[PDB]
Amino acid sequence: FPVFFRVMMAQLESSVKSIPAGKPSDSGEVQLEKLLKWNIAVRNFHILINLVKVFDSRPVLSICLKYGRLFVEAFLKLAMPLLDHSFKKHRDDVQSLLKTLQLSTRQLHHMCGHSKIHQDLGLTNHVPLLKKSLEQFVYRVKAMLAFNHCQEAFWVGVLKNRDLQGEE
Amino acid sequence: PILDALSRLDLDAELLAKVRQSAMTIVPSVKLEDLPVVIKFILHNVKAADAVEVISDLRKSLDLSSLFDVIKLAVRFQKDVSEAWIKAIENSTSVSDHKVLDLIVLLLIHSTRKQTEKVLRSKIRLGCMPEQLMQNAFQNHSMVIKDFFPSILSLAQTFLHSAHPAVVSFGSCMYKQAFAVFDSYCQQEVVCALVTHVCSGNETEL
Amino acid sequence: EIPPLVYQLLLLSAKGSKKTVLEGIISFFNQLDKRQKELDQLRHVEGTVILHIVSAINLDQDIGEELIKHLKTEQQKDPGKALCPFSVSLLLSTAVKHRLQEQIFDFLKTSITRSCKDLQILQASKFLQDLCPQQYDVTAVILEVVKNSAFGWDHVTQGLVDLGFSLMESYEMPAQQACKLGASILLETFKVHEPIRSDILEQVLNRVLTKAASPVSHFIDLLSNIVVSAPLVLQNSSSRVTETFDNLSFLPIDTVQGLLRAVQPLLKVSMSVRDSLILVLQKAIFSRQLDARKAAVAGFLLLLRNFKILG
Amino acid sequence: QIRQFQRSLVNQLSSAEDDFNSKETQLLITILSTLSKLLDPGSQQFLQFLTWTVKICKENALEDLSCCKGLLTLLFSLHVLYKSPVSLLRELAQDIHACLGDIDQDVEIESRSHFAIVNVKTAAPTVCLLVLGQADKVLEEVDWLIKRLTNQTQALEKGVILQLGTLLTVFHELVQTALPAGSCVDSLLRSLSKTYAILTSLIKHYIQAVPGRLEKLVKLSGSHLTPQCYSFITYVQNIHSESLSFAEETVMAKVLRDTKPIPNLIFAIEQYEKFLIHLSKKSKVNLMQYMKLSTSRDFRINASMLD
DNA sequence: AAAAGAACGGAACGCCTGCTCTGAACCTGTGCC
Repeated sequence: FPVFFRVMMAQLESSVKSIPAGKPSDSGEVQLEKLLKWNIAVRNFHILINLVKVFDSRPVLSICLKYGRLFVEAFLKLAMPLLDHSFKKHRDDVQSLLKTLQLSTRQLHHMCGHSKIHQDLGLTNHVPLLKKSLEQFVYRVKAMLAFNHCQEAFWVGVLKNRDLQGEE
Repeated sequence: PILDALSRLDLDAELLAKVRQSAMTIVPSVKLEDLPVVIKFILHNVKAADAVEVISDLRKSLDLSSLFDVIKLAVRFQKDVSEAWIKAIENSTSVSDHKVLDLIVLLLIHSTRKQTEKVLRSKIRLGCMPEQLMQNAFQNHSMVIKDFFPSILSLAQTFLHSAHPAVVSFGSCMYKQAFAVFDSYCQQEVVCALVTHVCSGNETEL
Repeated sequence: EIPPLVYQLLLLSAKGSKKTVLEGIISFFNQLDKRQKELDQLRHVEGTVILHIVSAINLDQDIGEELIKHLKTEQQKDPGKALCPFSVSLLLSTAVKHRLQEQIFDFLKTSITRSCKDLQILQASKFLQDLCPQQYDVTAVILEVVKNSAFGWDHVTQGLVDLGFSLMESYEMPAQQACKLGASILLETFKVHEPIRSDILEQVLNRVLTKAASPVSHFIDLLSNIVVSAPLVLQNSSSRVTETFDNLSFLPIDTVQGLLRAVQPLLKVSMSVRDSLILVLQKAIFSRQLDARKAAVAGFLLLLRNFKILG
Repeated sequence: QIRQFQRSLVNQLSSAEDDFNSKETQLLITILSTLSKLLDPGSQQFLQFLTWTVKICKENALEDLSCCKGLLTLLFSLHVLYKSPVSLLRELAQDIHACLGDIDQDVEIESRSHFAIVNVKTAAPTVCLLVLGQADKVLEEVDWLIKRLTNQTQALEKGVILQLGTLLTVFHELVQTALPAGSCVDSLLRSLSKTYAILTSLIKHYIQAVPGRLEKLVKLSGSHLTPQCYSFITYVQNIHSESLSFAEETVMAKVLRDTKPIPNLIFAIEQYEKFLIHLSKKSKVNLMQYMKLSTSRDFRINASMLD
């Protein structure tokens, strides 16, 4: 299973990065054709990170750490510059997409906590950059909401630290 | 004579641009013993940062024609003339295939610029500056070796350590061309440096 | 006695190992110099042994490659130590061998830059001095090297002049300290190394008119110091008084004034130089342009006081 | 000559604000600094001048902007080549903490006006930028010896942990306060990122070499710095949201800058943590009992608020 | 068993901005003019 999982995340991230970047509202309804792609990509990422929950293998955790960090970095670099303009015409779609992405990225914090709890050297090799990227995503979301004058709605909150499919 | 006279003086700033443009227009028509005269006369006169495009156009115009080391002396007269020329050639050679005078002036700037290999290491490592062009330049433009001897020690020695196969191929071609020079002292120094590299250096270099 | 014995030991090291024997003989020379400081025959013996070892290293350059790594490791461990006069003399001697001298010079430049930065840090904060009293000064040892190798050595003078030539350009704060150190060592070797005086003067004159665009204030300062130390050096360096006016009227940043003031005794004791400058004066003053005619009139005004008004 | 000038300053400083002439007072301070460069390094007047100025600084109140900044610049130039000022910075941190309310918003402090130079009107970067500049310099020179540190080495490590340990208490004092929302918030996070990095290279050095003194520093580091820092991060959310309301009533640029140091604060925490994990296994000691799990935050888009 | 190998994991100097401190006569308000 682990090699299957590693190559699956590799190809998913490569496809995600292969998406076009965010033009400054240089397209009308093309953004619609370039929005649901991120929806299905985030759904696939959610399915994979759920697949993590069953297989606690150390290589699986390592590859998931690395490529979840890579995927969230790619999302920040590409999707949101497009997503800010699509927020005007499209509201429910981007909100649901952010809901799914936030659902996905929730477990990365828990499993980083698990990594540092178990003193896994290979696992602790990747925690800092992943945590920094997650914080960057958290604050970029606020940036985009404030850009579209929705700064009132955004709100940060501490995430309850948990183990894998557990609590505390 | 009139170009030399006007370059010897300083005219109005507005009139400088039009006479300069007349200068590069007349540059191709200058004969073998006449074109260098206007070349140095305008190179000494031109001191404008906006003259980067002028330098690029002059390089394009003088590429076909290529003592005749007097242009090197004129460029040497300006101590810090590197920046405009290197930027112009970097903009040009990124699109243009190659130019003999481009390589010659790049070498001249290294030994004045002390900073010219950066484009050299870049364009050579990225699909440009074929070794055939450099070999033809060395065979025809004998003034390159006559310019100064540590050119080979300045370029080929660093080219041997380059990781890119194109870089080491260019360095080997430059060393082979430098061996072809008639300077007995220069040839002996180059051969001594070569045997030093063979005795001490990276195994690939040996 | 000692020279042949250490020559045999060096041959053994060539046959055997060189990791520790080199450092051992550096240490032996170090304590010998320390005990002799508070010795001309001993200094001649030192010259003979350094000549032997430098000839051996020149014959087999790759043998001395381990010296670079050994000294870098020692510098990483010892904070400024191991840069004894013997070690630096050996480093400069093989530099004249022309094999890999660029890397050795770069390592030396890094070491001296770190040394002057550390000296500034310690001077600007005593709190570090109390906890780090290991204040090692490369400048002190390199300046003492001038007196150490001033007893007719094989290549010490050549090594020192090459070191200073690299230093002056490396100077281009730490840059000011490097320039001051280079100028001081050049002045010391000019006042010490008698038989290289003419060669040094010719080389610096070639370099003095070597940076037209770049500032050469340090060049004119060092040239003035060496000329005032040895007024007749450039007299023995003749056929250059006329030559020095090749492109003098291009970049006057006070460089022309300094050059004139430094060479003024030569003009007042050299009529040919005065005649040549008079000839250049007609071209300078009659320049229709005004970009550089200021330097000409400034030089002429200084010359008016340069020549005496006796009568 | 300084004595002839001290009399004029104290007379001017003691006088009422009506006859102030702050331009002269600023000059009166700069001349002291420019004339304090060449005192005897071990002179008694060196100590005597220090004893007077700390008295004036702790007693008088240079309400003028540059007068407070200028005088504070002077005292450190003397108090660098003679000793370490972390005691003064700790003391000043108490006053600003007493000046305003704590981040917790449920704890009060007494007056504790140890220095009269700082007051409520001087809570601006007027002071909390200069001391952080010394905090920059204090750590700047620490890296130099640590790099050299990479027989007397026992004294070398003891001194660093004293300065760093005392400075660690300092940052704890500021990080519980409501810092002004200017660049002082930014600069505090810039040095906070810097501080953790220097914590590493000493530990990163000792990897190639256990002491409980190092552990006690880490125990203090976990107890007084980390949970407060993350709570201070939660404070910044409230400050920026309130501050961002002043948007004349393209804020993309301001929002990114106002939270740029925040992600790199986390990263500098874990890069130290990741190597501190590395040390614990190689050092055969469990160092994580004192510390706390690295907390993190999520967000939520208020769909109702968009209407 | 928890050892290598080398492909995986990782570091340094360079860049001009989008920065905030600084700047500037003003225009307002009100005891004075």
